Amino acid sequence: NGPEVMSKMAGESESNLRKAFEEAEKNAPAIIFIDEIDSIAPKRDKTNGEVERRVVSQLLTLMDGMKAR
Amino acid sequence: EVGYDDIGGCRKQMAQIREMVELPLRHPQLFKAIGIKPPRGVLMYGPPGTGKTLMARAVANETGAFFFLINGPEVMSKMAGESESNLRKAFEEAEKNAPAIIFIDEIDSIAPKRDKTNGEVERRVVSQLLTLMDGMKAR
Amino acid sequence: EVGYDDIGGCRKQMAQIREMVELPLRHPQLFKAIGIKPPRGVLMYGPPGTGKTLMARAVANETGAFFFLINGPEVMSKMAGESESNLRKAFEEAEKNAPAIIFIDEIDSIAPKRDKTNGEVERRVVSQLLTLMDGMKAR
Amino acid sequence: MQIFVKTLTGKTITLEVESSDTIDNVKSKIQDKEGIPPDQQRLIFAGKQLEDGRTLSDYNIQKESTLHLVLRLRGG
Amino acid sequence: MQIFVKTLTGKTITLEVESSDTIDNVKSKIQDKEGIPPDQQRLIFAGKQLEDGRTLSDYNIQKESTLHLVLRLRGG
Amino acid sequence: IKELAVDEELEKEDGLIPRQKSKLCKHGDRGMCEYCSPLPPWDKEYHEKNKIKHISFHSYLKKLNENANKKENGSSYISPLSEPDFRINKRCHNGHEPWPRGICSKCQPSAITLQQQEFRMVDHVEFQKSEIINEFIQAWRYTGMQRFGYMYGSYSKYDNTPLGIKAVVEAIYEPPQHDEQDGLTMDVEQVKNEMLQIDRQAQEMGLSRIGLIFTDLSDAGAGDGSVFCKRHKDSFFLSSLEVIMAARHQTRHPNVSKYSEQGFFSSKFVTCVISGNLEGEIDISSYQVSTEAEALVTADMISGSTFPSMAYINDTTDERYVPEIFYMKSNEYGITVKENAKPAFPVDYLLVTLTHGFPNTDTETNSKFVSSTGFPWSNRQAMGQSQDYQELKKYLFNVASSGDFNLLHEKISNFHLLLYINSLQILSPDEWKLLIESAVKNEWEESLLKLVSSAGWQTLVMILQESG
Ligand SMILES: Nc1ncnc2c1ncn2[C@@H]1O[C@H](COP(=O)(O)OP(=O)(O)OP(=O)(O)O)[C@@H](O)[C@H]1O
Ligand SMILES: Nc1ncnc2c1ncn2[C@@H]1O[C@H](COP(=O)(O)OP(=O)(O)OP(=O)(O)O)[C@@H](O)[C@H]1O
Ligand SMILES: [Zn+2]
Ligand SMILES: [Zn+2]
Repeated sequence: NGPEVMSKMAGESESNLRKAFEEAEKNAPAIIFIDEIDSIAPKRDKTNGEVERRVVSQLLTLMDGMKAR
Repeated sequence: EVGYDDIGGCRKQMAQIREMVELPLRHPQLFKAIGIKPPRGVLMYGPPGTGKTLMARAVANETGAFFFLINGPEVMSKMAGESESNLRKAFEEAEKNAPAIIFIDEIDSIAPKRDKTNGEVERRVVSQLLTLMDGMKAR
Repeated sequence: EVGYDDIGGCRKQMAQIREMVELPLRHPQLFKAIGIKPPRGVLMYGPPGTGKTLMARAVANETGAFFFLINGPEVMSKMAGESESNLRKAFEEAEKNAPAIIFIDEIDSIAPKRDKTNGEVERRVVSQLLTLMDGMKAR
Repeated sequence: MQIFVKTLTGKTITLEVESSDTIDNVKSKIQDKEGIPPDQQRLIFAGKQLEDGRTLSDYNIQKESTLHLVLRLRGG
Repeated sequence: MQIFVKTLTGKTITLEVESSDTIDNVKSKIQDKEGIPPDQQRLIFAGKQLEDGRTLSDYNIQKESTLHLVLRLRGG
Repeated sequence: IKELAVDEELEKEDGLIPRQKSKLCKHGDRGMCEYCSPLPPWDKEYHEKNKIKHISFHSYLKKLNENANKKENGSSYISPLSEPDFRINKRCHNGHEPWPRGICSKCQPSAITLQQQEFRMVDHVEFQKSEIINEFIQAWRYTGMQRFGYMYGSYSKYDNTPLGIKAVVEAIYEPPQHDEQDGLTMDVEQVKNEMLQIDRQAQEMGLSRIGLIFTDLSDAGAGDGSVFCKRHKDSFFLSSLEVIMAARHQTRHPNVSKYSEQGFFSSKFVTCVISGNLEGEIDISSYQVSTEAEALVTADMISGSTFPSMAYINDTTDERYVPEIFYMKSNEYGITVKENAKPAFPVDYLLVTLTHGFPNTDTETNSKFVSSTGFPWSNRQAMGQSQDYQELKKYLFNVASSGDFNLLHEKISNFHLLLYINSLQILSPDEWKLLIESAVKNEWEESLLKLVSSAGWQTLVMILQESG
């Protein structure tokens, strides 16, 4: 869920996404459905002061791999 | 793994960037009896989708050196200054293995210019990186 | 380490600092006889890349001293409030084997102004430094 | 004159005892050097336990012979 | 020939004997250097008590072979 | 490098904790969102729910493997499982090349926060028989003084604690020591020379010195009351003088690990003490020392204090630089932050606890050493059970001069009886190695008849019958 795993204190969200891709690899075939990704991935604007990092960058380094059929 | 032949189109920039990684590692005797010290930092910059991280991984696997990776938004802490302790942790781990190569992508995300923030911990994050690179007397 | 006469162009500020920190360090006399206590603090400033960190290591090596080095961003990166104990043990261990030189490098990353304060551990290390600086009046 | 009392840890204790005194004075002399009470102390002379009420002559203990010291409480 | 005369207390002493000699020469050799009379000189080989009036050919005593001696200790 | 056979089995198993579906789950039946995902074995929230106070180090090895190995490239295989050092690097990688003239912050040891260790190497110590340690307390019941011993045993898996190793002990060896009513202190030279030959026979029997025991009873009145209560909550748990003997024993016996850079880390050593419960019995307890801070500072800075709860911190003489030690305690008004600018800091904080226990008598896998447990021990010279060959006519005798093999082999499997026979070295070392392997292993009936047909066992019963 979008507004559920991003409301933590920036330390368990990167391990929940690591647990998400590891469990889907164990019981393939698998799909991964996420909703409200705008709450997880906003844009960089003039109103800086949010966290805006350490979670989407975890999703960047997790998704570019794992393509070994 | 990828190699030197894995990417084309930047053949002029490939032969330019191959001088500053092979000559300090393969044949370091050219820096002797000439007086100067071999440089350390190489700066790549451009639009996204040009293959910046692809060129970094291609030069690592083709030399067999101790490659390391430091991410931009990953090591940026707010607990007690842990970003200043994890930058020097990555430098001493790369110093323990010779030869080695580190890679810091999206370096503008880690301590940018102070035209906007100017008062946060990122002012003391970049000054940690000043004394870390200048204290690299290991030739 | 670097020598002593490896700095040119800064000869006027060298003669200002050779009588300031080198001459009263090796000579406990000619200050008690004149009735003037020597100064226990100097500040160097200017544009970057001018010889701030180079002149301090050069003036302290070939004179005979202890040369307690301490970096700017390396302190305050601790947990549970032990940067004050690392500062209290810094000044206590220096005076046990006097003469000593305590070179605080990058002091601007430790003490900002009170209108740009950040958190609570930044106030705790600027008041520890102001208290411990006054404790060196015992010559 | 000379005697050698040895414990179980391989440590020999030097002591100068008279040739015509009691065994209780030997237990009192080893009390002063360490601080062990002589009630639980016992002396083994080649597998034979020395009685504290006797002397050094009836057991035929000669000069500088190797002795043994062991501790054993009566009630304990 | 070289033999290994070992008593009950583990003390092994090298003696000398001929391959066709009787065991009484060994009993006389213990009587010389240890002073033991033959009523307490009890040698045992191969689980049998070696009689004093036999030789080494019956028990097949060879070179560099060990011997097991038993010494009697009594209070009466 | 090769680790132990028990250590490699705990590494291969993941040890995940399964969960079931719940009302809070909004996903389908063929999935898991967060509430029925597999739980990691290193989460301390599940540990304190079942009253487990430590996180079972093999699972702590897994929680650092997730930080070492990532989804990114890495290409390192660092595995940062090393002993954290408080000693001072002399070369220092800077301009303050001697420590007599110069020290900066990158080589200075930081101030010790005194944080408790969350992981223990050994998770649960177990025993073999209640008659084995009953002989150890019986040594105190005869001479009235304290004793000392070393525990030989092995290791296997533990299914109660998630990814945990349990400690099994088989026999207890006592070194020659000088007893005393207050405490005890023996020479380390004669013990180390004696323990070298016991490690020879422990290799063929499959034993290893992994533990030690020392007694502390203080009997009250020898009537209705059993012992006094010395160690409680307000008093000391472990005396600071016995921390030193526990620290040197762990450094002498390292544990091999491929993940460590030096080759050895996380020593598996137990220290058990007989002290008694609070109310009325002589129930025992065991704690082991901490690796994070105490294991390295014992080489340079541990000094004895007059208090049993605390230990004095001494001064620096030109090479022995120590940092300041801080801990939190309550003042007369409230609870305050770290106060310790004073020596004699407590050592009860640096101990991690264990769970001792004895197995059920109705069933077990094996016991492997229950012969009599009444044979006179090797170095019990304070007690009367230190006999010569007169005991061998009384103990075994090849029972009633013609023994049945079901009643003869049950007595031959004793630990101290087999260690007394080979000291005389009557048998060959090849025939002795099959003798001890027959007594400790199963299907012994075909090999016991090989022992009685040999001429070495015939000479042993013949030299015993003529002697007293
Ligand atoms: N020789 C090449 N030159 C340019 N692009 C290439 C080449 N070879 C492959 N590509 C494509 O370009 C992409 C490389 O982009 P890359 O992954 O480096 O993103 P990036 O934004 O440069 O990385 P970073 O996030 O570190 O900035 C690949 O997805 C690949 O399909
Ligand atoms: N007389 C000189 N003045 C300035 N720079 C010099 C001089 N001689 C040599 N240098 C070069 O300048 C470097 C020293 O600069 P330094 O480390 O002091 O930087 P800085 O900006 O002055 O102070 P900081 O290190 O705090 O930024 C040396 O690496 C050296 O090659
Ligand atoms: Zn779920
Ligand atoms: Zn240093």
